[PDB]
Amino acid sequence: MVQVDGGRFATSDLNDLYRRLINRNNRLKKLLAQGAPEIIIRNEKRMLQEAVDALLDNGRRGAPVTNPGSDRPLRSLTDILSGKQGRFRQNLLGKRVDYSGRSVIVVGPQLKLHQCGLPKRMALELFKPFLLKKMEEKGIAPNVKAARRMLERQRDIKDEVWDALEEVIHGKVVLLNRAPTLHRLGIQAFQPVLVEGQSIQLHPLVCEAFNADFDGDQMAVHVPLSSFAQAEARIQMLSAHNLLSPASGEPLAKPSRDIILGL
Amino acid sequence: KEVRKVRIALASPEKIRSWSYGEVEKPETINYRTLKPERDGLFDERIFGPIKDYECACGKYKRQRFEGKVCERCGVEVTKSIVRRYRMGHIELATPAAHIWFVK
Amino acid sequence: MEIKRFGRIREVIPLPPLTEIQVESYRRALQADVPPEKRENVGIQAAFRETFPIEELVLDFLEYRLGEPPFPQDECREKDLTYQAPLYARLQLIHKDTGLIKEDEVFLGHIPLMTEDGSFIINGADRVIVSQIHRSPGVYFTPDPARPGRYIASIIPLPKRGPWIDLEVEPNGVVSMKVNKRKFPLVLLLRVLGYDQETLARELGAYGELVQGLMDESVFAMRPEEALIRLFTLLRPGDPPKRDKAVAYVYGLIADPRRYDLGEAGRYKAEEKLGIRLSGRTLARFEDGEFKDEVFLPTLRYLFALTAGVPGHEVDDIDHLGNRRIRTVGELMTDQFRVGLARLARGVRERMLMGSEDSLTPAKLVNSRPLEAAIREFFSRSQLSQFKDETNPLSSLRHKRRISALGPGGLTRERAGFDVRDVHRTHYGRICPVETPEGANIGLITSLAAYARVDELGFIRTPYRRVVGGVVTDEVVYMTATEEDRYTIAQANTPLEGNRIAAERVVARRKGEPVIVSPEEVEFMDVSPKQVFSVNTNLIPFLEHDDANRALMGSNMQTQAVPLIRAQAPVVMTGLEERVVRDSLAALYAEEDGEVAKVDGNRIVVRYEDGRLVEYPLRRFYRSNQGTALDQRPRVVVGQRVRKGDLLADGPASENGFLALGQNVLVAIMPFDGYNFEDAIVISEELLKRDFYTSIHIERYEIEARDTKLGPERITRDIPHLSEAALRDLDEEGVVRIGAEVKPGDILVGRTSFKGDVKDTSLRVPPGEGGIVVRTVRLRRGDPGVELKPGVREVVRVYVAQKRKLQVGDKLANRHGNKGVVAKILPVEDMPHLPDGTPVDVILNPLGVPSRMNLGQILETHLGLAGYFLGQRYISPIFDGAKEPEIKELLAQAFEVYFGKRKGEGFGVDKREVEVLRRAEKLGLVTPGKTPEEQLKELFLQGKVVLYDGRTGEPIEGPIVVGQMFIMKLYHMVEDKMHARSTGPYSLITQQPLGGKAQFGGQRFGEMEVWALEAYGAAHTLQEMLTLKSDDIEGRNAAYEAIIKGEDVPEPSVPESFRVLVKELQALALDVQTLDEKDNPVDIFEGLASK
Amino acid sequence: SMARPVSIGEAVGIVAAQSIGEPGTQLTMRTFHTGGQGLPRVIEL
Amino acid sequence: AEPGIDKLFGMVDSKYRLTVVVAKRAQQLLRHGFKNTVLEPEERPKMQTLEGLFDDPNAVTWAMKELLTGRLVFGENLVPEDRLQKEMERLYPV
Amino acid sequence: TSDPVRQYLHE
Amino acid sequence: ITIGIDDAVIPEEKKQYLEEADRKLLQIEQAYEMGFLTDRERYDQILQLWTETTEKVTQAVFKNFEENYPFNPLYVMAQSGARGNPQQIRQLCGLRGLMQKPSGETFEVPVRSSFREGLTVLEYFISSHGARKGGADTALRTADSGYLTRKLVDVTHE
Amino acid sequence: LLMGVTKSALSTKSWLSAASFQNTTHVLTEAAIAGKKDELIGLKENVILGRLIPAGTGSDFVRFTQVVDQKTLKAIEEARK
Amino acid sequence: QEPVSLETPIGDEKDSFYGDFIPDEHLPSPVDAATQSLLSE
DNA sequence: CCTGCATCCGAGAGTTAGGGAACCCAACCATATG
DNA sequence: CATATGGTTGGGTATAATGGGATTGTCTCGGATGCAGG
Ligand SMILES: Nc1ncnc2c1ncn2[C@@H]1O[C@H](COP(=O)(O)OP(=O)(O)OP(=O)(O)OP(=O)(O)OC[C@H]2O[C@@H](n3cnc4c(N)ncnc43)[C@H](O)[C@@H]2O)[C@@H](O)[C@H]1O
Ligand SMILES: Nc1ccn([C@@H]2O[C@H](COP(=O)(O)CP(=O)(O)OP(=O)(O)O)[C@@H](O)[C@H]2O)c(=O)n1
Ligand SMILES: [Mg+2]
Ligand SMILES: [Mg+2]
Ligand SMILES: [Mg+2]
Ligand SMILES: [Mg+2]
Ligand SMILES: [Zn+2]
Repeated sequence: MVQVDGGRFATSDLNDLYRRLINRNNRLKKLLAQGAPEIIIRNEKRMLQEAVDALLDNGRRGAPVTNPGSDRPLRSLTDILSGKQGRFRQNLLGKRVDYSGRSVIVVGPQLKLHQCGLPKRMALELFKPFLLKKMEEKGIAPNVKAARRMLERQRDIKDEVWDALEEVIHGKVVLLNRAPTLHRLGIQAFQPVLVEGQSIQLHPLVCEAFNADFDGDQMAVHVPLSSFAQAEARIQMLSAHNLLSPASGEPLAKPSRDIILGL
Repeated sequence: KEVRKVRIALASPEKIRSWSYGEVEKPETINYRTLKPERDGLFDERIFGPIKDYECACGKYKRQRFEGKVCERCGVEVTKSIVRRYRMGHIELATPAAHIWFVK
Repeated sequence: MEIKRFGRIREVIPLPPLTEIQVESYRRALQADVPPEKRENVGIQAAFRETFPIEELVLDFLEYRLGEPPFPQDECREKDLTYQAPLYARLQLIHKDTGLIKEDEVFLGHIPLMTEDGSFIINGADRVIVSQIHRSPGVYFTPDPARPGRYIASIIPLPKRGPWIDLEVEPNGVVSMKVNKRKFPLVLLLRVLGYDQETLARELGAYGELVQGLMDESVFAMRPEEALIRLFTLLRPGDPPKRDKAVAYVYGLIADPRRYDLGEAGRYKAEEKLGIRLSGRTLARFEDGEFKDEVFLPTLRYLFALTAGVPGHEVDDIDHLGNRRIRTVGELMTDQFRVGLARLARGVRERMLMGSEDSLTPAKLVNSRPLEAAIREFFSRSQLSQFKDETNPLSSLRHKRRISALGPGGLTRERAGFDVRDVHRTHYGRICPVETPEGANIGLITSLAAYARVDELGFIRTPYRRVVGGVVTDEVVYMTATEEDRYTIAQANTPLEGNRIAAERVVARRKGEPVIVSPEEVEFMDVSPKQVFSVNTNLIPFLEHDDANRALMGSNMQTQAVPLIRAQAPVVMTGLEERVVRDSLAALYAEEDGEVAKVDGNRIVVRYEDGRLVEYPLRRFYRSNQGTALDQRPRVVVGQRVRKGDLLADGPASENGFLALGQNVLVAIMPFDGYNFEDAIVISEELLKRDFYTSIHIERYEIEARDTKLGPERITRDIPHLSEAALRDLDEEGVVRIGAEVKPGDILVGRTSFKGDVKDTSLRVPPGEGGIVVRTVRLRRGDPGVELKPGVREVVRVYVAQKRKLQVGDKLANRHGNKGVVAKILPVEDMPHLPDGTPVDVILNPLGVPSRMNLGQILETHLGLAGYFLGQRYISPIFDGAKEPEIKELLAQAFEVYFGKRKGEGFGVDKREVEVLRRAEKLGLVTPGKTPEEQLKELFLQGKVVLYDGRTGEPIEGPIVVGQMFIMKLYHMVEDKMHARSTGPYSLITQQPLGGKAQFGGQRFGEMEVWALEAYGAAHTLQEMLTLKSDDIEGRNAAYEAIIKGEDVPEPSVPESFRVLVKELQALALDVQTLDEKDNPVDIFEGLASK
Repeated sequence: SMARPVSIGEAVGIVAAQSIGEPGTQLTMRTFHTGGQGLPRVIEL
Repeated sequence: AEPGIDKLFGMVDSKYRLTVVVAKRAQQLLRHGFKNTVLEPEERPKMQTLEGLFDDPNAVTWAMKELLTGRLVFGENLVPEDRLQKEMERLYPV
Repeated sequence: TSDPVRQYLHE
Repeated sequence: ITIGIDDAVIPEEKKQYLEEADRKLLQIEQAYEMGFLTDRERYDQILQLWTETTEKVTQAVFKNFEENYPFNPLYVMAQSGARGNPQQIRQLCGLRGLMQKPSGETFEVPVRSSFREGLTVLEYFISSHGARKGGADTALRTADSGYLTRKLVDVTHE
Repeated sequence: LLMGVTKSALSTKSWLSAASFQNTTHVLTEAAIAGKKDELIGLKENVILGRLIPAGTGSDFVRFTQVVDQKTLKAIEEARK
Repeated sequence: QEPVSLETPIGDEKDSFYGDFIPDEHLPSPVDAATQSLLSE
C-alpha cells in the first residue's frame, strides 16, 4: 500500500480479498456468539467458503469477484503464480537487467567481423563504474563521487574522459541481441568501436544470422561484467567464432545481396 | 551449505500457525490521519516488523545495537525493516474451509 | 511552375466532405440549433422521450436546451479542461390525485462539444471517437452448422437492448426457441400470443410436415394465462408462479419498449426481409392487457418456407456489408447518455418512494451525478475514445475516418476469426481493401472509402451513375450493398463518346462476379476508380503498378511524415492533395471576396466587401499530441485582393495549399559501397546544407508543488549545495528564463522539499533531451477556471523546442512502401554526379525493388527526371493517368532541353560517355549504327543517364536510373530511441529493474534470450544476468562496489524473485523447503523469518 | 557449428529445440504473394 | 577471430575447459597484478594510447597469449587449492 | 447450484 | 546495376499465348453449349488451361532473358541468388495469374496484366483478397509456431 | 508408450520445470500431495533458483579444472618431496 | 480519496499493469550503498 | 454385466518496444500539553 | 506523571412495509462421464 508521488495511494487486490475474508470471518463469529438461526448461519458459512475460494483462486467457481464500479476480476494468488504474466514466466525464467541499452542499427561496412559500432554516450552510460574507476586512477577526478557528479551534467564533460573510456573498453566485448531470438545466433559478442551519433553499426555478414535489416530495426546491448563472463563471450559467443549453422552445418556468415552481385 | 534439492509438501494448521508471527484480527490497513499501520491490521508492525530500520513504532528505540528488542510500549522488534517482506501472518477461521485446489 | 495533368475520366460529382462521418453524426445527435418543438425522435431527444415519463407521482420531460461553453477551446487546452456545454432539462411533477403541477428547469451537467475539425478536447487533450462496425440488428436465417438441411433463425436487437432469440426445428420435428440459453417449445409462446389451431393450420399448412410437428393439443388446451404461467415456469425455474410476476417478466423480456429495442436499422431490415409492417420496434405488443404477436409468426413462416425450398427465400451472409452497420460518435454518445438517464430514473424512483409525496419538487428528485459519470467514462475510458494522432493534418484526417471492430461490445483481437478480417466482395467502394494495420490488428481496423457515405441507418453507401439505353446520365444514386446486388455495374474506365458507351464488350460486376456484357444490359456505372480506395491510398501515384503489401506500407507511412520547415508538394501528384489540405482545416482561406489589410507572422486582417474588418490570429509553434510543431505562415501581402476560398496562410505540411509531406530530391538507383546494404540509404550533405528534412519538435516538462505532512514544497530559486553556475538561467521565481538553452543535467524549475532541513527535488533535463526554452506556464490554486487536485498548491509547465536535422539513424520513406534508415552522409564531392556537374542527393539500392514488386516508384523516378529537366509538375490519377508513351514523349522533350543546352555552349560528347555507350551497345541497350547523340537520347528515353563517380572521375560502367523522387522523413527518429542504463530504479515487489526509456529502465532478458545463452553454454554470463544484474540485492551492491574499487565482482546469491515465489507459495498453504545433500533444511532467508 | 566432435557439456537439447523451431516461424505453410499441411502436420506429429 | 583460436581449441578436448582455464588464469593475473606472468618482457600484450605503448589492462588477453606460449599446465586434480594459493601468495606477496 | 443469491432466496 | 521500367522486358510470345487461350476458351464454351461438359468439368478445364498458360509464360520470360538480355538486372539478380525468384519476375514481366476468392475457390477470369503494364481496378480488388488472407495467416500462425518452440524447449531442456 | 511433447513435458520428475511450463495448479497440487523433491537436474530449475546451469562452463566435467605456472608447480613438487 | 489498484491494466493488451510504473524508494540503491561503505572505510 | 458414443468442461493460443446515496446523542479511551 | 480537550465509538429512532439483476462473433484438443446398445 504505497503512496504515489502525488500523494494518492496504490494497493494490491490481495488486500481487498483479505479484507473481505476477515470481515466475513468476524461476522460469522459474531453470529455464532448470538445463537442466530441455522439459515442465517448457513448463509454466512457459504459466504466464508466463497471468500476463501476467491482469495486462493478467483474466477474458478462461479462469477469472479470484482471491485465495485468495475468489471475487472480481482487478481488472486493463483493468477499471480500462473500464466504468461505470472511470476514464473515473467520474473524467474526472464528478467530485466542492468548494464543494458537499445538503439537503432545501421550498416557497418567498414567494420571487421568481430567489431560493432557503439555510440559514445551509450558506451559512457554502459561502462559507467569502470569509467569512474579509471577516472579516479587518472587525474580527471580526485574521487569516485566527484567523478560521478562530473559525469552527471552533460556540459561538465571534457575531452580526457573520452580517452579514459577508450582505455576502459580495450579488449572487452559486448553482447548484441535482436528480438525475436529464434536461435542461439540471435545473441552475439562483438568488440565495440566507439563512434559518433546514436546508431549501432552492424557488420553486413551477421545480418542474416540476426534476421536483421535497416528499415528501422532496433537492437539491444548488454555488458558481461566478470572475468568468467568476458571469457565466455570472447571465446564462445564471439561472432567470428560462429561461422557455421548449428542446425545444418552449412555456413551461416556468407556473402549476400551486394557482395554476391559484385562477384 | 549449498542448496541441492527443493521439496514441496502440504502445510498443516500447526505448520501455518508456526509460520505466523501473529494473527490479523482486523481488516484495517492504515490510519486515515497519520498513514501508520493499525494495530492487529493487515499492516501491523507488531506482526510483520518495523517500517524503519532498527526503530520501533513509538520511537522509544531509534538506534541499532538493539537487535532482538521487542518494545514494551509498542511490541515492535528492533531489526532490519526488510523483514516486512518475509514475515507471515495468519487468520483463524471460525469454521473450516476447503482449499479449492483440491476441490476443483 | 506549370502543372500538367493526365486522365480522361471526368468526375460528375466532387468528393464529399471528408470529415462528415463525425460532424453530421454528432450534429444529428445533439440537435442544438433545432427549436424544441420541431426536434425529431433521434439523438438524446429520443433518450429523454424514452426514459420519461417516470411513472411510479409522475415526472414528465418537456424539453432540453444546451448553453454556451464556460471556456473557449484554447482556454480549455491551457488549463486542462473539457470543452463542453451545460445541459438543462425542463420537467414537471404531476400528482395523480390532486392534479397540481410543479414545473422546474434542472441543470443536468455538461456535454462535450465537437470542434470544427471533428475532434474533442477532453481534460485539455485532443481526442477522436472511432466509429465501430458491428452486426446490424434484425432477423437472420443461417444454415445449421452440424445438421445439414436445417436452418436456424436469429432475432438480434441493438446491443445491450434485448436477448438474442433463436428458432430451430428439432430432430423430433417440433420447433423450439432458445432465449437466455433455455430451450423450450415455441408453440407454448405462440399460444400465449393468442393463436388458435385454425390460424396456425391456415397460415403454415402450405409447407409440409413442419406445421404438424409444431402442432400440439396439450398446450393448446390450456388457456393463454395458464400458458403464460407455464412459460414463466420454464424460463424462471424456482421463482413462485404468480400471474403478475409472469406478466411483468414476459412483458419486459420481448414487449417492453424500454427493455427490448430493435432500433431503426433492425426495424428496416426485418420489414424488408419478412415483408411486414412493424408499428413499433418490439417483437410483441401489450394491448388491452394481452399479448399481440408482431414478428414471431412472420419469422416462422420464413423459416418454414426456406426449409421447404420455396423460391424467393435465402440464407444471410453475416459478413455482407448490408448486414453490418456503423455506429458513429453520435450513436455511441447517445447510448451512454441513455444508460446514464436510466440510472437517473432509478434514483428518481427511490427518491419518490423514500421521501414525502406532499413536499416534492423536480430538483429534489433528480440526481445528475450518474449522467455526468457515464459521459465522463465514455469520453475518457472508452477504447474507441483515442488520443488523436496529429503528426500531420493527414494523420488526423485518417484517424477521423477509421472504422474499428473492437471496443465495448465488439470483437477481441484474439477472438476474431478469418471471416471478419477478410476483404468481402461488398467492401468495393465502401471499405479500403489496402489500408489496414500490419500486426495482430489486421482486418479489424479499416478505413472508409473516399466516396463512401454512412446513411441514417448506419449502412455504408456508394455512388453510381445511372445508365439508360446504353447512355450514361448525370443522375448519381447512392446505394447500399443489398441495393447494389440487384444491378449490373460497369467499370468506370469504359470508353465513352459524349455520354454513350462506345464499346461492344463492357467489363462489369454482377453480384461481385466479373462479367462481360453488352451496353444495353448495363444499369449503373462506377463514378471513379478513386471511390475504391481510402484517402491515404488515393495519394499514391502509379498505384496500379504496385503490389498491395507495399501499397499498404506506403499508405500507412504517409501518416507518420513529420512537417518540415521547407516542405514541398510532390513532383508527381494524384490530384487530391488540395482537398486533403482544405478538409483538414489546417490552412486558412478567405471567407468572402475582399482585400487584405494587415499581414503579420501571427495575424491577418482582411476587409471584406461587406465593409467588416475580420482578424484571423495565426496558430504559431504549437505542440501537437506527438510533439511536432504546427504553425501557420501567411501567404498574402497587404492590399492584395482575395476571392472566396483563396488561400491566406499555409498550415503545417502544406505548400501553397497542396499537401507537402516531404521533399523532392534527386535520386540514383544503384549500389554504393555497401552503405545502402539491405534497405539502407545514402544521402548527400547538400541536403543538410540547405536545411532539407529539418523539423521542429517541442517537448513539455511538468512539475508540481504540493502540501506535505512535513510542510509545503516551494518553487523557488534558493536551493542549497549548488554553485551559481547551476542557477544562471533561473529567474527570480525559480523557473528557467525564456530563450535559455538547456542540456542534460540542467535545472528547469527549482524546488526544495522538507527532508524530515530541505533537500533538492528540482526538475532537470532528462538524458538525451534539451534545446531552447520557448514557453513557461504557471497555474496556481484559486486562479479562475483552474482545477488542481487536492493538496497540489501549483503546477509549472515548460515548453522546450528543438530543431532536428537529418542524421544517421533517421527513417525516410517514399509513397510506394520503400522505407529505409539513413546509414551514411557523404560530402558533395563523393556523390555521383551528372556530366553537367550536378550531384545526386539520394542513392537507393536496386535490390529493394524486384522482391517487393513496387514498380510505381520507378515510373515516378522517370517522370521526375522529365519534370526536373522540363521544370514542371504532374497530376497522374490512380488507374487513369500517365502511361509509358506519354512519359517517353516528356523524356524526349526533356532530353532535347538537356542536350541542346550543352550543345549551345560548345561541347560535344565526352570520352567517358563514348565508353559507356560502347558498353551499353554490348549490353543490348542501344541499337548499333547510330550517332552518339541518338544513343544518348535512346538511353534517356529509358530513364538512364551516364553518371560519373565523384571519388575517381571515371563513369559508372553502365547507365544509371536517375530522377526526382518524393521522400518524407518519418516520426521514427533515432534521437527518441537511443537509451542506456547502468543502474536505476527498481520495482517494488520483485526488486528488479523497471522497464521503459521514460523510467530509465533496463532491457528485458526474456525466456528466449536465456535459451540462447544456455545453447552457448555461457553459464557464468547467464548467472550474472539472472542475479548480479537484476535482483540479487547484496550481490548487485557488492558488484558495483567491487567494480568501482577495481576488483572483480563476487559470486552471486539467491535472487529475490525466488524468495517472493516461496512466500507466495506459503500463502497458498504449501510448505516449500530448500535442502542440502543430506536432506537437511537450508534457510535461504538468512534467519529473518524464523521465530 | 564447428565441424568437429561435440564437446562434453554442450546443451544439445536447447540447440535441437531452437533448430527445429526457427524455420517454422517464417518458412512454412515470410510475405505471401497472391499470384497465379506444413506447420500443422509437424505439430500433429 | 581471436588470434590463435584454432590452436587453443585444438589444445583441449572440450572448449568449455578452455574457457574455464582462461577465466581462472585471468582471475589469477588480476589478483597478483600481472607479477606471476610466464611471458617474456617482449611478448607482453601492449596497448597504444596517446602517451605511448603501455601494458594491456585486459587480463583475459594475457591469459590467452600465455596459453598460446604453452608454458602453462592445466588439468583435473593437479594441486590442492590451499597449497596453490599459499605458494602463489608467498612467491608474489599481495 | 451456483448463484448463492438464488439458494438463499429459496431457503 | 540499376532498375528501369524497360528492364522488365515483356516477351512477344506472351501475346500469342494470350490469343491462343482466347481461342481455346471459346471452344470450351462450345463444349458447354452442347451438354458435353458439366459445371465442375468446365471450371476445372478453364483453371487447368490458365495454369498451363501461366507456366508457359514464365518459361518464355526466362528464355527471353537468357537468350536476348543475358545481363538484364532482374535476370542477373535472380540467377546469382542475390534477390528474387521466378514467380516474382513472372509477375513483374509476364502476368499476375489466377486469383483466389475469399471462400477459397479460384476466379474464372485471370489477371492477364503484369505489374509493368499496370493492373485495372477490378484486378487489384480481386488480388486484395489473397493479400489480406496472407497477412492474416502470418499474424495468426506465428503464435502456433512459437508455442511449438516453447513446448520443445520444455521437453528437451534437460 | 508414446506421448506427445506436452504430455511428456508435464509428466517429468521435476516439479519446478513442470510448474513453470504449464498447468501450474495441477502440477503444484499433485507435487504437494506426493511431497515431490526436485533434484535440480535440468536447466530450467537452476535458472529459476539463480544457480549455475550444469552445462557448458558449468558442467562437472570441466568446471573443476585448475591452472598453474611451472614455477609454482615445481615449488609444490619440492614441498611434496 | 480511495486507493487505486496496483493491478490496473494499462493499454489494450493484457501485459501492462499500473504497479509496473512505480519505483521502489525504500531499499538503498547500489550507488548509495557504495557511498556508505566507502564513507565507512 | 460389458462396450462405444456423443457430451461437457477445462486449459492453451510467439518475442521485443511503448503505454498510465440518514441523522442524532452520549460515554470513553488517546493524545497533547505543563 | 497529571490532567483536559476532541476524536472515536456504541446506541437509538415505533403507520406499514416481506424472493434480485445480468446474460451474446473462436478454435481445437484431451480427459471424465452419463447414456445407449448388445
Ligand atoms: N511485432 C514485432 N515484433 C518484433 N519486431 C518487430 C515487430 N514489428 C516490427 N518489428 C521490427 O521493427 C522493424 C520496423 O518495422 P516497420 O514496419 O518499419 O515499423 P513499425 O515499428 O512496425 O511501425 P509502423 O508505424 O511502420 O507500423 P504500422 O503503422 O503498420 O503499425 C503501427 C503498429 O506497429 C506496432 N509495432 C511497432 N513496433 C513494434 C514492436 N517493436 N513490437 C511489436 N509491435 C510493434 C504497434 O503495435 C503499432 O500500433 C521491423 O522491420 C522489425 O525489425
Ligand atoms: N509480428 C511480427 C512482425 C515482424 N517480426 C519480425 O520482424 C521482421 C520483419 O520482417 P519483414 O516483415 O520486413 C520481412 P524480412 O524478414 O525483412 O524479409 P524479406 O527481406 O525476405 O522481404 C520479421 O521477419 C520478424 O523477424 C516479428 O517477430 N513479429
Ligand atoms: Mg528484410
Ligand atoms: Mg526490419
Ligand atoms: Mg509495422
Ligand atoms: Mg509488452
Ligand atoms: Zn516503541
